[PDB]
Amino acid sequence: NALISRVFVQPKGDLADRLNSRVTVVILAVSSALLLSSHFDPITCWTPAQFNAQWVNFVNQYCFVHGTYFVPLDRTKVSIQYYQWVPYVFALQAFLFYIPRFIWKAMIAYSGYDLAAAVKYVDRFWSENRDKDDKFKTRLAAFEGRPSVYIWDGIRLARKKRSRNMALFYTLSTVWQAVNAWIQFYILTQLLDSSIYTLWGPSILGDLLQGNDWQTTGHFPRIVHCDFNRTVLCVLTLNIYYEKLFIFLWFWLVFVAVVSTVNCFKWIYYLCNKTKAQKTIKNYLSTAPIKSTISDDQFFSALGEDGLFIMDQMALNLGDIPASYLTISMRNICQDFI
Amino acid sequence: NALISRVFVQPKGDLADRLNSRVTVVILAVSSALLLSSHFDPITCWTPAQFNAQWVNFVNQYCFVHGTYFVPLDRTKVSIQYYQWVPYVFALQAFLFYIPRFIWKAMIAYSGYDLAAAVKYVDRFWSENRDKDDKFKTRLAAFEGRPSVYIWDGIRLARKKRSRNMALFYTLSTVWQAVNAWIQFYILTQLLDSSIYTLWGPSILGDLLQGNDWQTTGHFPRIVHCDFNRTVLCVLTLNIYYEKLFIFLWFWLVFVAVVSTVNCFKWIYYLCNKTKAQKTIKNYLSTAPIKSTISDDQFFSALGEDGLFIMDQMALNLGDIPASYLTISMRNICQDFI
Amino acid sequence: NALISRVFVQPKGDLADRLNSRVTVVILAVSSALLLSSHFDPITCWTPAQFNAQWVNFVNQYCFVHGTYFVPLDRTKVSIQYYQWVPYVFALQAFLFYIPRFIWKAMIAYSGYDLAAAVKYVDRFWSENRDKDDKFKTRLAAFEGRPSVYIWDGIRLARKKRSRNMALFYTLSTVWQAVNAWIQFYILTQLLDSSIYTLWGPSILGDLLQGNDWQTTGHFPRIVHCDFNRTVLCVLTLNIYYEKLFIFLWFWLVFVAVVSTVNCFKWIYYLCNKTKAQKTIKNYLSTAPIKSTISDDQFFSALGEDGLFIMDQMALNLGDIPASYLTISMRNICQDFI
Amino acid sequence: NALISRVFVQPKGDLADRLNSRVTVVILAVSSALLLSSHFDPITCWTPAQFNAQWVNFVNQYCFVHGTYFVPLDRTKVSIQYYQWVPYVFALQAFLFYIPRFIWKAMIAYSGYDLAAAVKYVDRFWSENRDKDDKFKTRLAAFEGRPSVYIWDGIRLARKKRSRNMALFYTLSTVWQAVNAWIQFYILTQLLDSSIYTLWGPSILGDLLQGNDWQTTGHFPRIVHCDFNRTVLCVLTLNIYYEKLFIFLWFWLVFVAVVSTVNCFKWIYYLCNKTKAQKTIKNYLSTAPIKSTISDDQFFSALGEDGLFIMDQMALNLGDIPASYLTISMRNICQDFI
Amino acid sequence: NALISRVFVQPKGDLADRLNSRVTVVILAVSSALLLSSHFDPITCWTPAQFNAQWVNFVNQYCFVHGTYFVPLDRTKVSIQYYQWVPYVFALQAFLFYIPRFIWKAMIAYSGYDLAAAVKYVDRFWSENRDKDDKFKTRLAAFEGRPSVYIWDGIRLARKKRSRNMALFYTLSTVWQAVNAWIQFYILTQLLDSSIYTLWGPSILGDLLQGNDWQTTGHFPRIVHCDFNRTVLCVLTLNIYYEKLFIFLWFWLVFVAVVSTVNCFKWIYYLCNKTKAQKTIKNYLSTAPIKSTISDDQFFSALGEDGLFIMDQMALNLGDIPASYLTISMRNICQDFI
Amino acid sequence: NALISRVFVQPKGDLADRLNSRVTVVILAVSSALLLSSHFDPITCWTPAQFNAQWVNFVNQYCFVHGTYFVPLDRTKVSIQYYQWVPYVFALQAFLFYIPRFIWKAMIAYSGYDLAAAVKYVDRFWSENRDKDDKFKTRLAAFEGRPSVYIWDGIRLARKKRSRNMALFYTLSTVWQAVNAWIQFYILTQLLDSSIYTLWGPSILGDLLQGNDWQTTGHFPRIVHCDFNRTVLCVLTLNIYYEKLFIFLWFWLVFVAVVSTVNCFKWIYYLCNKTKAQKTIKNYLSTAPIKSTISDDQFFSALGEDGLFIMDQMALNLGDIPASYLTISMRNICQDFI
Repeated sequence: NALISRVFVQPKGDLADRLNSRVTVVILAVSSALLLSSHFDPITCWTPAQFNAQWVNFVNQYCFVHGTYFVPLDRTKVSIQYYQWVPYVFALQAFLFYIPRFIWKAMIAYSGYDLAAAVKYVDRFWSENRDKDDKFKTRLAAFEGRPSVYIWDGIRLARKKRSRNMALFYTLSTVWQAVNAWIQFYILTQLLDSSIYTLWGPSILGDLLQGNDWQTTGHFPRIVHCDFNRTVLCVLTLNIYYEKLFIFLWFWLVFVAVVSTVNCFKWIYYLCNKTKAQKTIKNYLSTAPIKSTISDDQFFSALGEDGLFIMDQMALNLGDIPASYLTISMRNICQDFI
Repeated sequence: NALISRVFVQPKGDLADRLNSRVTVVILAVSSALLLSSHFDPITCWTPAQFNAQWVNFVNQYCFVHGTYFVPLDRTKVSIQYYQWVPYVFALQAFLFYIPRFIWKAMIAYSGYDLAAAVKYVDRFWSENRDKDDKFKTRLAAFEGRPSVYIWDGIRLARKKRSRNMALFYTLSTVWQAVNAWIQFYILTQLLDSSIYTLWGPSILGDLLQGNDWQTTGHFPRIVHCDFNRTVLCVLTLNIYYEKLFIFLWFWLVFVAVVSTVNCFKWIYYLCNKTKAQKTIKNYLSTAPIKSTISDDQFFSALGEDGLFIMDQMALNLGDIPASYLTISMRNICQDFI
Repeated sequence: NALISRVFVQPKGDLADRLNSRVTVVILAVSSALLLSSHFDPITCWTPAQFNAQWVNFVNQYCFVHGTYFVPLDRTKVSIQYYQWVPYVFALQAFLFYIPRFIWKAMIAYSGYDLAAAVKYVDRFWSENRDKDDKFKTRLAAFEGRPSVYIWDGIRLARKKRSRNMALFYTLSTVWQAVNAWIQFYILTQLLDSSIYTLWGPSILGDLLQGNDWQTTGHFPRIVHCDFNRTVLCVLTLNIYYEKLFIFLWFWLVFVAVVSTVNCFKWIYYLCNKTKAQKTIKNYLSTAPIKSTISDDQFFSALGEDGLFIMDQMALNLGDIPASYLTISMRNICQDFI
Repeated sequence: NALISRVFVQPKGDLADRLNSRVTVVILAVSSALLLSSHFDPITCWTPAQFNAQWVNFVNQYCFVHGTYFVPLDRTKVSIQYYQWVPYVFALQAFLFYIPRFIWKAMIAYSGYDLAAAVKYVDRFWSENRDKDDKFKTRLAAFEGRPSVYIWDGIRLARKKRSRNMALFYTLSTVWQAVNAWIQFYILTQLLDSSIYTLWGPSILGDLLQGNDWQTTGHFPRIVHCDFNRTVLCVLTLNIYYEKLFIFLWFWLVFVAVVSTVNCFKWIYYLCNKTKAQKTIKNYLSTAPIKSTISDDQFFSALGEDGLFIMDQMALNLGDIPASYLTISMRNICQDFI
Repeated sequence: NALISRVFVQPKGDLADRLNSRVTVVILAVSSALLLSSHFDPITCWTPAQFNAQWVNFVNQYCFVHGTYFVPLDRTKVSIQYYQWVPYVFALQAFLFYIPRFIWKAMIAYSGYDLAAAVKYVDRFWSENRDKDDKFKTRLAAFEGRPSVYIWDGIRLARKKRSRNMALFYTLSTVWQAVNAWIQFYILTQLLDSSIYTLWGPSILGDLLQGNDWQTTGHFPRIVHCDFNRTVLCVLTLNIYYEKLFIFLWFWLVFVAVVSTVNCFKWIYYLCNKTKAQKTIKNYLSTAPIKSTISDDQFFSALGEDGLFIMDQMALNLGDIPASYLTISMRNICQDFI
Repeated sequence: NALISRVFVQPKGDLADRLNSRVTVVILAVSSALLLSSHFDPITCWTPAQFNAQWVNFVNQYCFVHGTYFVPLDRTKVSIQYYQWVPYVFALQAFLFYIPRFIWKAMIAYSGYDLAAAVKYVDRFWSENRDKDDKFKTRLAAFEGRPSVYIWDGIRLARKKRSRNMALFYTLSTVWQAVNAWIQFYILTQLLDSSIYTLWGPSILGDLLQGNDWQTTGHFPRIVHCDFNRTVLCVLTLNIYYEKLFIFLWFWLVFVAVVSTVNCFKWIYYLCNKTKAQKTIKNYLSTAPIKSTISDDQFFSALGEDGLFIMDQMALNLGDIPASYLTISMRNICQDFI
């Protein structure tokens, strides 16, 4: 519960359902650690001649490492062996699922504007004096003094260092996310042999919901024979788990794809439109009863390079009410800039 | 006790008996984790020829994975095999029971008004200065200053973002809840074979309360034979649990349905009536001895879009006394809005 | 989790992806501790004559310590023995990966200016009064009083003790880092025999993705024979792990090289250019609206010996916003020095 | 992790790489505790007649305690027995490595001036009011009042008790350190027999990097015979560790010697020169812009007996910046002494 | 680690290397608890007739409790039996080593002046206001007010109760310490038989460093025969420890003697001289620049009965600087006494 | 370590070496719990016919519960059986050793003056404001106000309730203590048979220090025969402990007697003399330089009934300095009483 906490609870990225990669890592790591641990008896074999308890402890290993085969109980083309495949390809899947978070962190470090620190700053500020009755009716000026100047200084200091298209870097991160999810699903498809039957939810379920476990479908057995060179049959207790999770995992994996690529398009149409991207800010700026000097045009031209993305991240992490105040205050203070 | 706490105690949704899904998840997960753990000897078989202690450790597995059959002790149509069925279909039931909470959270995030944060805010406010003697006779103005403005700013900021029918989203969540419960019950009905006898509380109990365990009812055995191809009988110690909980679980499961669909209708009649939906608010507004300027008509027209649902959620979570104050104060401050 | 915390979380060096050595140490130590612990049955052998359970517990050891051999199942040149090699050469790799951090710490102690203490000082200062509203509009003078004088006194006190080329010592540390990484990769290449086949990612993968496990590629077996002098075959359960991580580790190891040598060049071009090295400082000094007396020429001539490197370390560890203030203040106070 | 903490983390001696003795103690104690614990099967023997499981549990002990021998597989002069030697001589090495710290502590107690208390005092003082903004511009007078008078009173009180050559006692401690390291290395050289081959890194490695494990080099075997009086062979699983650490330890041990004797010379040239020993103090005294009354000659004649060594210890433990202040203040206050 | 802490860390007697008794207790208790615990197989015997696993579990006990004998492998005079001797005589040694601390505590309680309380009082006082800047320039008067009056009241109150020769009681305690150490060493000498060979470091080492383990020296065997009445040989795995610590312990034990008897003489010459006993006090009283009224003669005549010993204990426990202040203040206040 | 703490550390009775009963309870309880736990194999027997591993597990019990006998190896009068005796008579000894503390507590509760509460009160008072510099020069009046009035009110309130001879009750408790110790020693003497040899330190040691273990002294054997009715010998591994502690315990037990009866006489001579009982008080009252009005005669006549014993208890628990103040203050305030 400590490593899962290290990967899930302790780091704070509250992205829009992009904690699905962070939870997929946990799911696949749990699977890969619970499979090869052998439920601490994967396979047990029987040769009806004699058993000095030292034949069995060896022939088990032999039929495990050396491939087995299967025949319908009534031709040996079905040579089932995917035990050197799965319990490690799953860990590899977990690692390739975690990669894009590292890519995005490194990319934001290259962009030159530490976003996580700014989010945490506005967060502990909004949680520090949300309860001060005295500093609540001066709420606008309150947000004007302390944090707004900080965010603005960060903007000034980043604008001169490779930070005018941070949204471009982010949308590249998310398109990488989507392509990664599709590649993981495709690899899962060809996991068994890519020449013997390939698995996927609907077909295997529909077959399984007609009473076709293995005695009539052949594929996916649980009683397999292994030869011996100088035939012995045995029960393969592990297959009773694999399919009973492949049918699950497959479905779930598809879900991730469907929830990532869509999240890609929302983050590309944005980069294409640039006239409805400013809709949330233009909405926030219609709540202050001051309307003093600045028009939203010059405000955006002084802000619209990167400030839009940072304001979106603020509105996504902190909520909305503690973001409208921030943006209206940043409009108030943006006097001596443009 | 840590994961059950993660799922039950730590997140705070105090909905009206909709913690029944949150407790059903725990019940079914405990069942599915205690079954396949094998009470850490599911089945033990006996072939009265010889026992080198290496026949038994294998024939157990063989008769477990390969289906068995049963005959009344006096024809082989009863081929009992539901061990690849239950201990995983239960975990799947648990997951589909947990889904609707995720649906509702995502839906409220799409609606554009973080309700949980608002509830927690009014909660820690009402628990902060419930004990301040000085700020208790100024109770009305107290609720007027700090939290009422917050809730109202949230309303203003959400009204311009896809939030005018939050009650519609919520009633869709609850109708999904009801349909989900009925589907889980139906799946439980067809769990054994859907062609061999199907189970349900009253019949199996009435049969069990006449002395019809298996020696005369046939179905649900505990001493079954398994063949062997190149017959051996054995005791099936697991069946002594399954029915002894199916009779229970079934009943309990029905309960959930009966307590969810009714909770659906209460949350649909509401959406249909819109003249008794305002009854709690109209009742609260008959306790302040001020009756200053606003009539309940204009107050509702400025509020009745979403404010009704949020006030109901407040009255449901925080109690009632710390909600009448909130609503009377929100009426007091609603001067410069409509 | 305590020793990994001692090596990773507790000491605070936040260098630019030079925590890759600090994480490689953990990876290789985990590998070397999980291999020789024998997954607490590396090899199990079978001599089809008799087994009093005291032949096996000895012949295992004999075939383990004494080298085995392998033949394709259809000449004995393949004498596989790398069990006295790997699980200790990995620990040695971990130690040689950790060395450069020790080299750099000793080198900075010889240079005569404790950098870690200065970083921690500016850190706890910037985290002490980042929240003081009163001492935030006096931010420039705030950084002028307390920490700037400290950093400047350190500069004065080090300038007279073998500290004018601290950047030279650091770039020597990083070139040692790069050469070390390349040497570790090269040693990994020749790990098996350097006369029998040598391993490397692309070839072994491409062979493994055509169905060439060992039955047709010969090398990397899992069923090997061992002789006996006064032949017995056996299964080598350990090989099913080694390759399944060598293919991984190899790749990862290459990554380190590619991410270290590049980090070397960035830290050499710097030492060669000395006109774009001053780019970050010249950028920071274009944000204060004072422009009082000092030109960047004399400022650098009073600072450019070591101050550049220390300012870079500050900007790298603390972020950027709490570094522009530091450097602009150090320019403000640098009146009575040159 | 508690005893290692007692010996390493809890006592605070931060000497210049003389924590190498403190870490060598840990290394050798870990080795000596992990060897004789038998990796909780050092040796297992085989007599191909019969095995009632009570011959083996005894003949193991017999061939372990009674010496074995070895012959190249093709004369009995190689009688390998170093199991009564190593796992205890290592603990003895650890103890003799720890001795010099005890010698130095007792010697400083005999000198009559508790140095550790003075260091801890200036440390908690410099860490108490390093953050007081008010008591930072009065920094010189601050160090003048509280701690400087303490150090000076200690000097006065020790000068009349066998403390005028504390540096002599310290350099004797360090020359003992060096001689001890060389003696430990020499003992390690003659550890096997001093008549049979003696081990040392380069030769044994160069032989091991040509494929000369034992089948052709004879020495260092792993399959040895033991006789029996009223021959049985056996595998010696322990040798697969010994060399695989002797090659390591040897190297590391040499390192200590090379890093101690050099540290001796730096601490003897000092005692010989007495004109560059005062270089750090003469450097510190060129940073205060006061230059009031005292010349460095009379200051040293009032201080140069022991104060030099104590100032060096301060500069070594606390850093440098909190030592220049101390020494300049001690010069300021040294008015009414000489 | 709790009982060792109870005996070592928790009680605070910081005597001059008289913590050697306190650490010897721990050493010998660890030895006596690790020996008779049998390394949780002391002796294992072999009778080459038959082994039903119930002969061995009994003949072991028989040859253990009943004495064995030894013959050089080529007369039975060497009847080795010291297993009923050592692992309990060691615990007895530990107890007799701890006794003198109890003697000294009881003796100081009979003397009528609780010294430990006075030491702890001056300790927590000197550690309370060592950091008060305000109460540091008034240091002399500070020590004059609070603690000096306490120590003086204790002196007054003890002088009338059997306390004028507390130093005599203490030197009796230390001479008992020395005699006890010599008696423990002598008992260790005669531990084996006092008629068969007696052990002592130099001879047994010099013999062991010539290759004389037992095959040629006879004494100290590890393969011994035991008879049986109505001969069976066996390996004595315990002897491989005993000598390998006797050689150590012996040496260490001698050390204690050499460090205790010398500590006796320093504490007797004192009691004999009474003119250099006052040297530390006469030295302390040459550091105050007041020299007001009292000469050291009358001061001693008012103090020199017991105050000398208490001042020595203070200077030994608390250090020296917080003792010179105490004694100079006690001279200042000693006006209205003599 | 929790029950030993409950009996030793947590309750605070610091009587003059009457913590010897409190530590004897622990010693004897540890012995009685470590004996009958069988060092978790007390006796193991051998019948040289056959051993199906089910004869031994029963004949052990038979020869254990049924008495054995012993013959010198060369008449059966020595029928050794004290295993139903010791490991429970020791626990009974522990209980009878603890009784007198209960007797004394009940007796002080019957006397009508809670002494423990008064001691704890003066203790936390003297430890509360021992460090208040301000309330230290007013020390006499300080003790006059708060605690002295409390002790005096307790005296007043007890004098009218069966409390004029509390010293008589206490000396009865201590004479019971002494008689109890002598009875425990006597019972230990007759522990074996009272007709067969009785044990006591000097004789058994002197015999054991001449080489008379059992082969020539007969008594105290370790190899005993047991008959069988429808002879088998066996080793009695438990005797190797019993004597090896009886020789110890005996000695220690004598010590308690010698240290208790003497403590009885000191507490009887007191009750007989009543003119040197007042010596400590008359000594304390010669330290205040006031000598105002009261003579020690009338003071004692107003106090000497019970106050003497309570003052002694104070001086014994709290030390002496915080008792002279108490008694001089109680003399000061004793104006309006007699």
